[PDB]
Amino acid sequence: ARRGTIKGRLDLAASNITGFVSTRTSFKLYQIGNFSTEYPYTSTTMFQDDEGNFEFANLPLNDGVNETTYYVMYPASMDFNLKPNRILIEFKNLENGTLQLNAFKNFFGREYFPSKDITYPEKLQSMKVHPYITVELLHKAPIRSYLQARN
Amino acid sequence: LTIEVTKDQPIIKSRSPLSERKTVDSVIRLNEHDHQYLIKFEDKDHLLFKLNPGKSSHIFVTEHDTNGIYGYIIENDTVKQTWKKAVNSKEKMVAYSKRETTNLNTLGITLGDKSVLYKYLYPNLAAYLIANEEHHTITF
Amino acid sequence: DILQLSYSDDAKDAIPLGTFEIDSTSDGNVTVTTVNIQDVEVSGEYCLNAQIEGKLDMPCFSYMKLRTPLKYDLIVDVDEDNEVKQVSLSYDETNDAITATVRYPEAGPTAPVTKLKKKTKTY
Amino acid sequence: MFMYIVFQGVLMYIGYRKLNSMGLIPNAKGDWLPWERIAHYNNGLQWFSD
Amino acid sequence: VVELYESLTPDERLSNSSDNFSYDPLTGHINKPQFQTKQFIFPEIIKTMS
Ligand SMILES: *[C@@H]1O[C@H](CO)[C@@H](O)[C@H](O)[C@H]1NC(C)=O
Ligand SMILES: *[C@@H]1O[C@H](CO)[C@@H](O)[C@H](O)[C@H]1NC(C)=O
Ligand SMILES: *[C@@H]1O[C@H](CO)[C@@H](O)[C@H](O)[C@H]1NC(C)=O
Repeated sequence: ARRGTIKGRLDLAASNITGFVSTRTSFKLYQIGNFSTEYPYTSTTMFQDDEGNFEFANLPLNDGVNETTYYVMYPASMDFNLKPNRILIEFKNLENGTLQLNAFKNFFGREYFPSKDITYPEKLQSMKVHPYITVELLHKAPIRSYLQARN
Repeated sequence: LTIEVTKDQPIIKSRSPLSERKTVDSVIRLNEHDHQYLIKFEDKDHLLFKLNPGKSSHIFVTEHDTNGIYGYIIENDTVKQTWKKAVNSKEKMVAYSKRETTNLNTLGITLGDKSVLYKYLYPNLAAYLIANEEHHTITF
Repeated sequence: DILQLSYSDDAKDAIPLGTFEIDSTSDGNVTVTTVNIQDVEVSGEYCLNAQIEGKLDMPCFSYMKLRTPLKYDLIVDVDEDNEVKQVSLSYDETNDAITATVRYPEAGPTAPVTKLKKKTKTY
Repeated sequence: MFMYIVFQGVLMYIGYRKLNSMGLIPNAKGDWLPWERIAHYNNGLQWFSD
Repeated sequence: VVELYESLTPDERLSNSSDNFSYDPLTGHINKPQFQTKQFIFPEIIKTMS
């Protein structure tokens, strides 16, 4: 059987943050669509490398006529604020036989796929995934900033 | 054990067995004034507990398992089952809470035009969950 | 689907109290019929017993202070599959008898979220 | 000569009618919430429990 | 969240007069609530609440 495999790397290179701990940030995967396993697949990973690689593997899959499997990845940092904050994963069959990868950039509290009746609905933004899924901190507020200061 | 808390270091002012040397699952606090306690042993055995002097008038006490929610009543220095509510086989009780007692401020939630909706104050309530497989039905 | 309802002394026996039947007439609507209710002298604190042969047997599902002018609304509770799920009793002033209602779970909101707009593609 | 008091009284009417009856009336039910009685439900039971 | 109200009508104290009624819970002649419920969308998985 053929499986999926998530590849990804949070950068921490545009940032100069290198005194981070790497144990307080966790990516998590969930399955929603067209699953026959009597429980949707789920997983949780930690980092792999100083430059920040993270990876899921042995992913179950649907197979046949453009058979889709909807995964969702939760980019978060408990020390930073990650700009994506939600990721869609789309895993369809090619008629050629290969399995096509597509991901999208949702945000907290919107529908993922349109509501099956809107004619010509809006489509979510895809992201270049040739090297890997590239998650990033917020450009403008990289730090989580728990501490409110007086004044 | 009965332990004396003092500004000095404590002292173990008593050690003793319970009435039956059985393994205990939990203890539920009965009345402060009457100095009673209820002990639930694993094997699901309930013991009334008259500890010490500490030197109709019904009491109701209620306990939960994943098999069900049961309820219990104490009278005449004895415990009796008062009813039972078990979920069925496929089902499993998941989450439970009782009503914490509350000192009362306002008997009703108001509206803009000084109008009042009278929030519901009944003290004898608990709430709970049931999750059933294949139904995929969180029941509250 | 016949239910038998009986109060018990919990030491002597379960003395019968009534009989009801549950029919699924429509596609998705069950209903209760009172085939017969057998009222005798009732006064004081009693534990209830409910049994549908086959599916259900709730031996001690409730405990109330009962009186012979039975003035209760008997909520039997069902779910999407037409199967009895629970049996319980509340007080309603207007019956002067036992009348039973079947109940569906009063489905929860599934409250809303932001939706994708309608042709925000060329507009 | 009682015209002066009849005339002046309605000027007491106008403020109470127009502004003090904006939200500041006694005798409507929302003013007795501090004085509302504490409903007694059990009165002979405790219900200690877990 | 579910919030429990005596009457969903804007102004009604349903069967809560307390001067000397002294309701009995054991018997089951208590009032029964009406309820209103909503839910919310939350970012992170919740272990436990108090
Ligand atoms: C799931 O499978 C059904 C067919 O069983 C199909 O109609 C549907 O589009 C698939 N995807 C989702 C998200 O339901
Ligand atoms: C995939 O989709 C194309 C769309 O034209 C369809 O013709 C083909 O049958 C589908 N099959 C597979 C195996 O992906
Ligand atoms: C064969 O699969 C590749 C991707 O693996 C795809 O780009 C190509 O279009 C497929 N061939 C045809 C004839 O569509």
